[PDB]
Amino acid sequence: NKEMRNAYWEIALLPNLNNQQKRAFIRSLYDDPSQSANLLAEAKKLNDAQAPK
Amino acid sequence: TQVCTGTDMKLRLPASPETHLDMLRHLYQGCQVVQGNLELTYLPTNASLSFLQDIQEVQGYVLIAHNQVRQVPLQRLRIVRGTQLFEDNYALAVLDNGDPLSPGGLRELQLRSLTEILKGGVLIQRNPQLCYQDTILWKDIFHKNNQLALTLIDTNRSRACHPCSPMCKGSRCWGESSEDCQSLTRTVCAGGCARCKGPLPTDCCHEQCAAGCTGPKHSDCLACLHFNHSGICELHCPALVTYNTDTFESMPNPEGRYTFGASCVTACPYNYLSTDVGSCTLVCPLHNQEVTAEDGTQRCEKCSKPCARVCYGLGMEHLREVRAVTSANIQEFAGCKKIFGSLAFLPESFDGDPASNTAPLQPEQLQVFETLEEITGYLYISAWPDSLPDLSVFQNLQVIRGRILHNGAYSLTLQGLGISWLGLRSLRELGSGLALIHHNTHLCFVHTVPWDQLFRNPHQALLHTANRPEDECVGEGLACHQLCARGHCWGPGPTQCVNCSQFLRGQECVEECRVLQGLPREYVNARHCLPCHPECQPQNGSVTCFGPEADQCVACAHYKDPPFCVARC
Ligand SMILES: *[C@@H]1O[C@H](CO)[C@@H](O[C@@H]2O[C@H](CO)[C@@H](O)[C@H](O)[C@H]2NC(C)=O)[C@H](O)[C@H]1NC(C)=O
Ligand SMILES: *[C@@H]1O[C@H](CO)[C@@H](O)[C@H](O)[C@H]1NC(C)=O
Ligand SMILES: *[C@@H]1O[C@H](CO)[C@@H](O)[C@H](O)[C@H]1NC(C)=O
Repeated sequence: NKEMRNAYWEIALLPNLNNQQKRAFIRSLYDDPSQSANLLAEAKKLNDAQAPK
Repeated sequence: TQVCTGTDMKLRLPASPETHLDMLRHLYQGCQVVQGNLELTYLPTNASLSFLQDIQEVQGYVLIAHNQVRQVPLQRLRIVRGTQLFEDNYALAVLDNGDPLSPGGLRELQLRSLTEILKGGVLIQRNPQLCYQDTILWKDIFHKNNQLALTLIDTNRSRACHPCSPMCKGSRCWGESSEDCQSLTRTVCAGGCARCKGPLPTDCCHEQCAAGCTGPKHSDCLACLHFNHSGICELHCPALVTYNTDTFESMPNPEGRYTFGASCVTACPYNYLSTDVGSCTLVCPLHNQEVTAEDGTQRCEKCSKPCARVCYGLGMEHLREVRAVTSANIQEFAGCKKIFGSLAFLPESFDGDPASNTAPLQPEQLQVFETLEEITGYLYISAWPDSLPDLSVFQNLQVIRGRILHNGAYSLTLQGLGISWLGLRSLRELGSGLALIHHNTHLCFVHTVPWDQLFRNPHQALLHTANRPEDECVGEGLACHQLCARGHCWGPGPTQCVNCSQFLRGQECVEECRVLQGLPREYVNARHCLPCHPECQPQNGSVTCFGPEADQCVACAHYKDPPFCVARC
């Protein structure tokens, strides 16, 4: 249960994702919580890809 | 219910004009006694207002302002007590009812039953079509101590008035019709009488009567000056406890009553607290502590050890004056289970204020409320960080009591938000007050919430407009999960159901537990999947374990130290 609420905050706080992306991830998370690890990495990879340069 | 709470928005324009009329209807439908103020403002010309016809008493003041309608059906209104006054002056304020440059505007007041105003004055201004107000003898309606109440009365009109029916005692009426003659009650009495029904001495009302009567008994009053003890008007309610002289102890009075508004009462109504001092209140006094009875009843009682620290919300204690939740006060809620007061999130909450240098509140900071379970007041959200798709920070919030209401009307309000769902998945009660959810463009899952189940009295309702269209939400798969009983949920996926259809694994609603198959094997209990002990040996087609412990396995994966399974001997 704590697994979920962490992932939520994790995604919400990533500096380089815009809100739309953050929603997509959070939504998919709420749809299937077991994917939190997969979605979490997915979101971090894109966050780093969009890092300001 | 004969009793209802009024409002408190005065001349402010309605938050939701599309729902305003409907709101009023839910508020005053069949209501007879208005705890607080009866505010009737911005009513459009053809508006049906018959829901007001039962009202006899208004505790507060009456405000009839900025209306287009031609009449307000208040013929039964008998007494306004003036517990609060509009602008601390007026018990009755009739302002600005007339077209803003066939014609609209109030035409007659028609308050033919209005014979007692305990406290406060009268203000009647800028009503182009209004007649007969200059005609009324106000000092008769005013209570004896009220003679001097101030009375500011504009007369400019845009039409000539017909004369008061020849039938009227003076030439004094509340309108054209002959039913509309002001009945005089205080000024026309034999001897120094308070109130009377006629010129004769035996027509004088009882000392406890308020507007008038139909007989000399305290059972014959048109209103109670002090308290309504089951038809009888009285100075006090029969006290809760009697001292016995033949035993020198105080055994409770079986006749004991509680003072509710202006009526004596057996027990307090639903959302109210019962005090030692014998009253029903929405707040405990100093040194007094809120205690839930084993049933559900709430009570105030004296603290044995000086009362323990407690979280105060906006509108309370040192936050009495404070308008919103900000970076300056967010900490005061750190790990509170219960907030005595309310919470508001306004734009200024989220874009800070350099003038005070208060920093903009940061999304992560909202995590202090993750433990919150109860709010005694209200919850008002007109701004929410766009990076959060729902209100899950309030995931564990169970009750909003509504003992204090935003604008004296609303216990829960969400407007202009941009959240996609709610996520208030523990919310099971709105103690009192109306709910309002509107102008949230992306908001789904409003229809899927059983508002019905959350309310507690029949003057409550959910007003809503301008959210995300419902069939747009379904197109996007934003509806309740397969597994949510009766199709109620707070949002998307299987962690959002109100009641789960099959079984729960923690918070997640799931079809089958893992009894016969699945990585970590489970036993079942009260519809909850729970894990077999790590030392248990998984089974093919048969059951794996019968409970949490090591003695409950069907086989061990390591070593048996009877009756347990270990990794030891
Ligand atoms: C005081 O309370 C009594 C009883 O609680 C009120 O009497 C009720 O009045 C309503 C409408 O006015 C009737 O429909 C009920 O049938 C009455 N109930 C009973 C038990 O008689 C009474 O009107 C209240 N106010 C005053 C001034 O007496
Ligand atoms: C009802 O209100 C409308 C709109 O203001 C007005 O045009 C119309 O005359 C009214 N109808 C009746 C039947 O009174
Ligand atoms: C059950 O069968 C599986 C796979 O066919 C096997 O790996 C396992 O050893 C068996 N377990 C028991 C308790 O017989």
